[PDB]
Amino acid sequence: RKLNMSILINFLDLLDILIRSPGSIKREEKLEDLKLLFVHVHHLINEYRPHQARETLRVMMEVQKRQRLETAERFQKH
Amino acid sequence: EYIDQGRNPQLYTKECLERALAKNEQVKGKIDTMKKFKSLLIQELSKVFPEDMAKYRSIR
Amino acid sequence: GPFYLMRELPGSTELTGSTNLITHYNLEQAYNKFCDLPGMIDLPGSHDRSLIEKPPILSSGTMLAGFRLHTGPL
Repeated sequence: RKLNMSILINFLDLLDILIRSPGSIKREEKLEDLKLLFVHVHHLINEYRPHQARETLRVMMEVQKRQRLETAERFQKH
Repeated sequence: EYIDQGRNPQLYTKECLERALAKNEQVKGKIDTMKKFKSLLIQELSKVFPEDMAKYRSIR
Repeated sequence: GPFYLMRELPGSTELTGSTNLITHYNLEQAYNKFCDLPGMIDLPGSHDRSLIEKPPILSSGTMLAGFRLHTGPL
């Protein structure tokens, strides 16, 4: 939530820092800075996937028990 | 090569002045278009986060 | 509170391309004047190897000489 405002404000600050100083070197560090920010969002977002991956595992264990009971009861009925 | 044809340099200076003025006018046009685009995008999305716009206006 | 990696924007109006560069560079009156010299040259003389002179310019004993060469009057 904090990173989003910063990249956006920088985008807006990079828009007018060109006019405030065209020949200044800091514009390419801002792009790089922008690139660094891009490296960060993807890096931070990827944090969720391992936890997400773990959740997928539980249903497989869970669904079979939901399936095995049905087979046993059906067999008993037959 | 301008002297080779034979002509006073006043016309050449006039042409240089008019082409530099044309370049200045198109630069002014692109500057004012990006400025008004910035202004319209700022005022268009003033409601997304009032505190962010307040801080932006304060810092300027 | 503060956003990440805020910094100071440059001096409010330094030298840009949004100024009138000519009027700042004191060249206004020449333009306001300006906006053939062969003809200008022509007024002084008659009209205005002209093929040869250009080639010579592309790359880039007065008393004794007179005595040496004599030209028949008729």
